[PDB]
Amino acid sequence: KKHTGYVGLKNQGATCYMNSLLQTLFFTNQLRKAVYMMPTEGDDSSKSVPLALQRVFYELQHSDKPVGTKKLTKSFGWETLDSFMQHDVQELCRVLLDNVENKMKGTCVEGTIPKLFRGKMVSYIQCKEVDYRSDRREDYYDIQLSIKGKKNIFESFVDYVAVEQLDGDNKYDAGEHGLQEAEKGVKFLTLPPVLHLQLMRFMYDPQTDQNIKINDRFEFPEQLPLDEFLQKTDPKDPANYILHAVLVHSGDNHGGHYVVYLNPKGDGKWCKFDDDVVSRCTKEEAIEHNYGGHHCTNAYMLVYIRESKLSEVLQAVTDHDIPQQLVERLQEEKRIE
Amino acid sequence: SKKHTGYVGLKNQGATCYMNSLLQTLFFTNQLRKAVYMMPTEGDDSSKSVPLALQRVFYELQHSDKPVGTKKLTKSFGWETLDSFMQHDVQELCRVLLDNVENKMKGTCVEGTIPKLFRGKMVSYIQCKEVDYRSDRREDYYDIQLSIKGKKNIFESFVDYVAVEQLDGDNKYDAGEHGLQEAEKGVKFLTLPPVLHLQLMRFMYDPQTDQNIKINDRFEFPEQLPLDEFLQKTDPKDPANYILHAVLVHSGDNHGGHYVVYLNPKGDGKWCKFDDDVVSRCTKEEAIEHNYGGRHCTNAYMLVYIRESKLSEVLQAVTDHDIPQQLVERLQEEKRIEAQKRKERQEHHH
Ligand SMILES: C[C@H](CC(=O)N1CCC(O)(Cn2cnc(NCCN3CCCC3)cc2=O)CC1)c1ccccc1
Ligand SMILES: C[C@H](CC(=O)N1CCC(O)(Cn2cnc(NCCN3CCCC3)cc2=O)CC1)c1ccccc1
Repeated sequence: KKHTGYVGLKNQGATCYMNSLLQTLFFTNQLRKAVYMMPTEGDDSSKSVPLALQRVFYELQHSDKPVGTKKLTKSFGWETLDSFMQHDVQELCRVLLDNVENKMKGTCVEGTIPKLFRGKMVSYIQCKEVDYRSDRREDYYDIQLSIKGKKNIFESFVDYVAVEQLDGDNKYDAGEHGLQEAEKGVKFLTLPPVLHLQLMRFMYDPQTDQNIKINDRFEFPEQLPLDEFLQKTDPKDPANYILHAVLVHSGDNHGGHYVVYLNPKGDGKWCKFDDDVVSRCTKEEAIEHNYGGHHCTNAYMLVYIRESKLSEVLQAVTDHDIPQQLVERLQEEKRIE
Repeated sequence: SKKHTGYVGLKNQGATCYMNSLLQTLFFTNQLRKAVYMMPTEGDDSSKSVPLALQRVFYELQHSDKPVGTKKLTKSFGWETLDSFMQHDVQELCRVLLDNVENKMKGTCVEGTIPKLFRGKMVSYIQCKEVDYRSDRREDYYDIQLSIKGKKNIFESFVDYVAVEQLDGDNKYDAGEHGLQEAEKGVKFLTLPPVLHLQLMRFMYDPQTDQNIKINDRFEFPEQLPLDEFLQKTDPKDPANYILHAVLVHSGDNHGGHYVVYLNPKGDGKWCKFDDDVVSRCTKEEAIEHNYGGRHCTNAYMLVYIRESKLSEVLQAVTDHDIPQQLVERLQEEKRIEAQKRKERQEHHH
């Protein structure tokens, strides 16, 4: 890792978006710190996702060589192309974040995943004719944005919190209060320190009974203000977000080219992670070059960090953060391996 | 206010002398503070546990906007009167505190933090000149006591620290079955730790007045302290270059004098004066030269240096994530119980 200071993951033909996601998660320093601190001494090295994740993260930080993922893929049972083909990227993220979240429960680092990744939203129904609502709170770890017909992220959030009028034919059934003229919608209460946006390029096609990739132009900013999509905003902490990672795909199928762009320290110093090969690149290469347009190349997932949280999220990782139990277990594995 | 400097003070609660100064010093040893928050004080008594009590002080220092109290802390290690403080040099309290938490860290993810941060290695020797005999005693140290009497600066104290003493004449060395021998006695530094705690020995027994008195002679200490020359063997990759982190100061002639501490917590030459509740930004000159000394009785008695190669690890940033929710909930719980004791104690009395 001589040129950038960052090491690659081995090209695995069978794993598609995984390398891109693992880098993105590794560079979420506070998650990596939590993960290192997880107590995993009495686990099976084949089968535990936490332990496999510790290994990958450890090796990504310390190895001079491209890091392998086979024990990781083994641990969560996605050991073939087909597993990746049948899951959106956020579902893999959930497989990973969920395993480590619930292993952190009752530990010194409990509550770290939700503190980093969990925002809150309400799905509401509001009858305009009589005062009956149906406010429904709900946690989220990621947001799936519509890009079809949308110029940019801003327009996707507008659409995301757009008002559907429930009138005439499709009035809201209030059950005991009958049919009601209402408006349906979603409001954000909070946005987390680390904001995972998936761009919904893969859409079902009635004409061919299949998912197809939309390669249309869709713009995302380096700096993303989000106060206007919140219910109540905070004066001391505006929802101003900083672009941290761009997960990119070239082509129209799972055999295409998966890379990830990252500015790991949050300083606009961008790197391209193309499996084992990691190289410095321009902001333009990481950002505008991946807006897409009409086999070719665009973003399908973005990671933003809340600007007020950058120093927490991207806290430097120190030897303190890796317990010797962990250093030694991983040494002992390599001892046999 | 914490609003001026970003740092909060410790309450002035009776005469605990040098404690507040030492507490702030240890708090801004970030790596230590992180380890402390990590100690499994799950079912510790709050009145008895020094580890828990320290976690409370460090936590309140990191989050309180008001001055932080130390009464449960003083109670936990049993120093509740002026005499407890008068019968201990500053390093003795530090040892009590570091040893408690060092022991509480045993079998935890943060075991060996205390020695990693504070433990250096030395050898004291006696070599016979005329005969082939040598006693060597390897020892760990967590602090160093420097002689200032007739020393201009730290460099001179260190020279004197490793100076060879000729055992000849009347005070010959007893070499066992070699009889008395001309010997020479000395101390060698093998290693210098990442955090270097230097006490300046201004408090010395005075025969004529049969008491310890404070010596207020001028004694100079650098911002940047090179120590390679005092190592038995140097390291080409990691020279013993030190950075002044803190200057613990005293004003007056006895334990009822004034204790403050100067600290540039980030190790960036940006200094604040910590005077109990009142923390204020100050000049580098107020911190360093103005505490050289030389009735002027305001001067440094203890210095904290951090090795330059370790600075960013010792002073690594502390965030909310470095405090387990379990600890935060536990310290909230103690606050409620103490709030209730305020009411309970007042009902008995009124
Ligand atoms: C052909 C590849 C397949 C792929 O690796 N991935 C599938 C799509 C991907 O998950 C991003 N994304 C995530 N959730 C979406 N939700 C709506 C549609 N899905 C629901 C069921 C399956 C499709 C839609 C979407 O687009 C990224 C990984 C691709 C498609 C589109 C963009 C890039 C690459
Ligand atoms: C009057 C105060 C008392 C005080 O709070 N302290 C006593 C001395 C202090 O502990 C620093 N220091 C530490 N180990 C020393 N060792 C030799 C003398 N001691 C041996 C047993 C007791 C005296 C000598 C010394 O000087 C700092 C706190 C004072 C005296 C001198 C400088 C500053 C303040």
